[PDB]
Amino acid sequence: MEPVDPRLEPWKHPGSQPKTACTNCYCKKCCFHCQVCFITKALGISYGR
Amino acid sequence: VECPFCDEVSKYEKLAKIGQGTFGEVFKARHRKTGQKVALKKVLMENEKEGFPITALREIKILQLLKHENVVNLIEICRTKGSIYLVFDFCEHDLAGLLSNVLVKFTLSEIKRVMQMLLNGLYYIHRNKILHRDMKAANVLITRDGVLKLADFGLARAFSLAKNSQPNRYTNRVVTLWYRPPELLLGERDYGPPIDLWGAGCIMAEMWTRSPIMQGNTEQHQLALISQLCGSITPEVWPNVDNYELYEKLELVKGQKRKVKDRLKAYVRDPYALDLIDKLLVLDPAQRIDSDDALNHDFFWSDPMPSDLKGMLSTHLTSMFEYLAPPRR
Amino acid sequence: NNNKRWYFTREQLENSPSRRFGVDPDKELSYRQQAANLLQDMGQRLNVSQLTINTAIVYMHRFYMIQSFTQFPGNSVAPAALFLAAKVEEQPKKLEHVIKVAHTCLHPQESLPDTRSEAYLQQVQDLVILESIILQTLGFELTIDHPHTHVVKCTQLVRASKDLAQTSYFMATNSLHLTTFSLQYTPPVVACVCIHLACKWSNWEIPVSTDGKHWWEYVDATVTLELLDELTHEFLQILEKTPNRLC
Ligand SMILES: [Zn+2]
Ligand SMILES: [Zn+2]
Repeated sequence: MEPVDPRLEPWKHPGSQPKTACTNCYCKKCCFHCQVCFITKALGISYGR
Repeated sequence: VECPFCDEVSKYEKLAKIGQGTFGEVFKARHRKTGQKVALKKVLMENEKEGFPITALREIKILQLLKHENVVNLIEICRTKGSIYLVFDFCEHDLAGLLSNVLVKFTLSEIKRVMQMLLNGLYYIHRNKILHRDMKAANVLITRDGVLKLADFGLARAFSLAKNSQPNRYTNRVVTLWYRPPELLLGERDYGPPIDLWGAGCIMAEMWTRSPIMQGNTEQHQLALISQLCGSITPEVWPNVDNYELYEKLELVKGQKRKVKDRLKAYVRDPYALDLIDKLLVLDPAQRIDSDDALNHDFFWSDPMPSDLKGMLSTHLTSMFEYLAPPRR
Repeated sequence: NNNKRWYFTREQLENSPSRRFGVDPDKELSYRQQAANLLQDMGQRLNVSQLTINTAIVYMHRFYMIQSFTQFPGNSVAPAALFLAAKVEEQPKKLEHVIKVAHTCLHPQESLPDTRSEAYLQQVQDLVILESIILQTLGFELTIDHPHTHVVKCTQLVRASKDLAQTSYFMATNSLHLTTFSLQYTPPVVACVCIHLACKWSNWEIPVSTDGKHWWEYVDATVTLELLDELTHEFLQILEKTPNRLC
């Protein structure tokens, strides 16, 4: 969701963990908190049952 | 379980073990249909926890990336329905073995060709951002046809071309002791292509001496011999060597003068050859010569010129009587 | 074909290994998307880079062009692919770390089995095992090229707005998550699709370089506008087929 400089060697790449916890809220903003919130909240995709 | 892209090693017929490693570590073999000579190298996994060794994955990834006349060629990766085998084009000789066998003869010209291929191989891998990290005579193969191949990338890794920003922190304990450059013995973790050229320097010396020139028993001892041969390690010849943590906490002779050319004098003889070795065995990595310049050094462009290795290869014989019998009546 | 080994026709994507085991097309596609979500979830938990998650997703998509979701549940394979990917992209996570995160995700209720219990040691083994099967299934082809690389290079080249730059990058990720474009088109082409799409949402029409080529010609030489419109239409259909679209 956030651009990463491609030229960086793999080990120099930042972690993907979001700066803040993932709330359970559903709003244009919390639905785009991170890739996970977007995929699960806004698109309703989930791996569990 | 379908596995269309990793064939069973059954396609090759094992012919013999190569060297004296472990049970089934390295095998000479042939493709059952083409007869293609190969070497099978088993991915060792005695230590099992972190699954498939990141060390093996690095080797594979690097081997698949590097394709050049002077680098070992990985054909494919096979399996035994369990072990995993890296399959390589087979090379008949390793440099360590050819040099130990003092019955084999090297003309100055052939030595030139050997070093040329080696330096060309190092250029290629460094250009592709790979550090070998295990240079030594045994990891330099020579084929029956006379082509040298850098081998054993089992401890290689990729490095960053960063003249720019932050300091890289790479694994410090790398390279066999006898071939380890000073910077590493001093704790350096932001090293680069120079650690390999130091090794190319140690190997070059052996082309004449016929055995490793600095056989340290320990890291402290290894540093001792480098000081004894290259000159004490001071901030005078290596600016800022001071900052190394271990610079202080390490026994380090202070009055040593560089004796590189004198000590090898008796062995080498040709001045160009001694000059290149001298430039390859420079303490400060930033001042050590690189593969590119080394290749354009007068050594390779002055009579006698590089020649093929047909001659040297003829002195390698088939047994005791051929080696020991005079040539006549 | 070695460079073509992991690219498939619309027909082959149809006659997939899972299909031969009675798995319906759209069902397989959700499985992929579910596997990708898991990979992304554990990935962020472990704080592995996005590069690691992206590579893990391609390992997943390729795995399933050979093996079936039947014989290999996406929820099993995911942990393993991610373990392998973290190693490959030089940000390895210990095997126990991954097993923990995986359990937390697939079993938020239950609690970690004793790291001494049979059951535990058991799975630690199954993960190792799966890893080997993935490696063998992928024929040990570990180096992956992702759209992301060509996207940033292009947006910088055309001086895209920070926002268009981010949207494009974001769509590259979604392309791995929601589509199988990684199994059909080369990363450069996919990068173009993600920009073209981002450009439509911002009604931005990248100027044609002085008497010459169009912006995408600076990313891939085979790409045509015809292709970009089609794939973009397709990416939009796929988005319209996800679950929720049917402080
Ligand atoms: Zn979130
Ligand atoms: Zn909210």
